[PDB]
Amino acid sequence: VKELLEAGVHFGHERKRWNPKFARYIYAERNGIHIIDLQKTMEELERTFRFIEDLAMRGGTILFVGTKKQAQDIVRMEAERAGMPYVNQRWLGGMLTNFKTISQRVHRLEELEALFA
RNA sequence: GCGAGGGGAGCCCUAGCACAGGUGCUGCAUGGCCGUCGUCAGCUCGUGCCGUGAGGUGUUGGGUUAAGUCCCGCAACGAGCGCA
Ligand SMILES: [Mg+2]
Ligand SMILES: [Mg+2]
Ligand SMILES: [Mg+2]
Ligand SMILES: [Mg+2]
Ligand SMILES: [Mg+2]
Ligand SMILES: [Mg+2]
Ligand SMILES: [Mg+2]
Ligand SMILES: [Mg+2]
Repeated sequence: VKELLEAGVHFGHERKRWNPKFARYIYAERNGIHIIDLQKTMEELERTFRFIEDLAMRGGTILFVGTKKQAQDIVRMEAERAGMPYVNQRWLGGMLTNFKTISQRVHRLEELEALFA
């Protein structure tokens, strides 16, 4: 039961601050705000979830990234509640593209994890 | 070797020979050691990112220190010669 739970308080967002390539997903500009098409979210939802379903059961990994302040914390809840990785404070340059190197910092962390206890 | 002592074994001489010797020149052929900017807060590298490219970013910015000293930020994340 997704559906009207979306209308819940989760439809529409910003205004005249838009990217016009996002025009297809918009239902209207009621009250000078861009109300995003409720139901197209649903059509995008299943397709997405289906990719996650597949990815999940294949034992793969999602990386959760929310550094904007309202998401900061609700990201680290759900990611831990999924045993998945998350990036929370700052996205660093090349966490992915220079992974090997940024990894060496994980490597260092648990050398110091190893000198507290 | 001879029972009557001649054969360049050390050693020492003179006569030749290979050589020694040169604080003669070139610090603009050099090593090394030194002076010097300056004990000044700097100079870089790896990988990533940006640029057709030289290169850039990091090392800019805000605060702070004697200090590229530390801090906060940040397409950078770290490191090395320095600083201490
Ligand atoms: Mg950062
Ligand atoms: Mg000279
Ligand atoms: Mg010299
Ligand atoms: Mg001279
Ligand atoms: Mg290129
Ligand atoms: Mg330092
Ligand atoms: Mg300074
Ligand atoms: Mg010192």
